[PDB]
Amino acid sequence: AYAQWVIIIIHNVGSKDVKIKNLKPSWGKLHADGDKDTEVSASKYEGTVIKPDEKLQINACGRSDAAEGTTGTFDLVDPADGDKQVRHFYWDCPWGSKTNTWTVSGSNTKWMIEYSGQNLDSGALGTITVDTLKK
Repeated sequence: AYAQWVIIIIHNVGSKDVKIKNLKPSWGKLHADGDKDTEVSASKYEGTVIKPDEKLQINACGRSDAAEGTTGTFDLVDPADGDKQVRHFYWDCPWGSKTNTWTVSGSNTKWMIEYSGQNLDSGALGTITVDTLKK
């Protein structure tokens, strides 16, 4: 259902380019900003280079009237280091469960990734701002 939703805002707060790769929704769909009725494909964002002080916004929700939510993964990669993984992200805003998941993993010490705005308890995962900085 549309009630299972997340908005991911990736803001490059550093001075070096970051890139999005392997954007893979596994449940639900991606949609246009402020418009859940307009499906957008992952290819719209796949490989986008986020330059210093730019943002990239991804909107994901459960399919219309479906007893299923939104789940997926993506990577942030370093385009200046042969697309070396920066961090791996996993999101889940499931239908008929009070627990959402937002997991960030990885081991690239040249980067600092901060996130906030998530809601793990009941209803939507919310609007998550992910700030990226290459140290």
